[PDB]
Amino acid sequence: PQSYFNAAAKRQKYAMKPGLSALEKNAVIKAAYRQIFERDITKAYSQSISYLESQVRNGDISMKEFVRRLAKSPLYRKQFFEPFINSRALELAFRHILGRGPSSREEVQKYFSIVSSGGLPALVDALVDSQEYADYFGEETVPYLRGLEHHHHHH
Repeated sequence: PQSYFNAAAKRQKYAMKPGLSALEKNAVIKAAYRQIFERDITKAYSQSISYLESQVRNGDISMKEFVRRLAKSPLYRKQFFEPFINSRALELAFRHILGRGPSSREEVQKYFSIVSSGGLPALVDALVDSQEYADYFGEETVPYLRGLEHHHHHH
């Protein structure tokens, strides 16, 4: 059949460990763009990217910070916050930073207040800076998504 994943087995989590070599860091940072934005960014974005990429490669900032920066990008707002309902962009924010999705109905509604007040910047800030989520997924590890294929096209 047509899918062409076949044996694309992703247990390989991209952990920015303070003690990685240069090439290893390039992989983890590239994959940070690929996990958060699904890879679809202009390279002429730069400047902010260039700084923060040098910092996470310098071990100045960790991947918890770097992922906040990427999931605070104007592109990541414009593609989800506006064309799609906030509740969907909200689920997507949990589905990225937690690398899985939301679970409790209360949780979804609580952070819905946060996305209604300060938008996706304040939402993603609340998700990464929280001690519980910084403990669960970790601060070195890039949010690798569980995915769970949800694409029932046609209605």
